[PDB]
Amino acid sequence: LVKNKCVNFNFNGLTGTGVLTESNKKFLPFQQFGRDIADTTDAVRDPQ
Amino acid sequence: KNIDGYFKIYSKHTPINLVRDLPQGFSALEPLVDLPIGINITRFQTLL
Repeated sequence: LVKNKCVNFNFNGLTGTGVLTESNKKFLPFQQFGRDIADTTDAVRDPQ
Repeated sequence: KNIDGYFKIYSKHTPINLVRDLPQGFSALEPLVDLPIGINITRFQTLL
């Protein structure tokens, strides 16, 4: 895992390309993604 | 509910006090499980 640096990625088959940072977005135990008003993948949780 | 090989469950365990009926108040049900079984289910029965 790399941070603060533009990377391609795939998580768990979720893909996309972004800048993965550290975020205080309290997720849920079963929660996988985050999303956003525009319906655009936002936060994720590192599967491992 | 059964969709696409998936029976699915959700749950809540909540304290109440009413003897008669479903308390009036809102809380919603995270999944526990998914079972990739592939049965077809038209009926069911509880057990005691």
